[PDB]
Amino acid sequence: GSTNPPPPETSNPNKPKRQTNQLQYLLRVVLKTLWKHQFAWPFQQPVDAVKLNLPDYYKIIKTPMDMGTIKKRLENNYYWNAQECIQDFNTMFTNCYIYNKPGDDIVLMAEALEKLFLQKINELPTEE
Ligand SMILES: Cc1noc2c1-c1sc(C)c(C)c1C(c1ccc(Cl)cc1)=N[C@H]2CC(N)=O
Repeated sequence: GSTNPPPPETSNPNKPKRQTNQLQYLLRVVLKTLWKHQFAWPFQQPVDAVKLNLPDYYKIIKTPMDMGTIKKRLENNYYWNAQECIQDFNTMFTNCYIYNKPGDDIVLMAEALEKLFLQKINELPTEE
């Protein structure tokens, strides 16, 4: 039976990182807002292809991402800038759209969070 890959890295001493104000915002506004939402749960951790019985998941999805991972990265100050974080978010939503057919419960869930994600992003502060 097929196994899961290791999750994405959340700490990496080689990688350059910063704490910006835009990045403070990405956890305090953007992630807080999504994490609490009723449709967040499928995205709070890596997709478990073994227990969900999705042996094709990690054949089709080559760059997995999830909010648990993004959360741990924000907390460990893993990022250099806001765009890196923002990119993880768009990878998460996109992976969901790529794997699942449109109109699926899980797509609707990704769509809702995404909206919230964009409403909180649009008022990203100026780099201070
Ligand atoms: C993220 C993500 N992307 O795809 C999937 C996920 C996850 S994570 C997780 C814990 C579950 C239950 C799923 C669901 C899913 C299916 C229906 C509803 Cl209401 C909510 C999630 N669907 C799988 C795909 C599949 N066909 O099972």
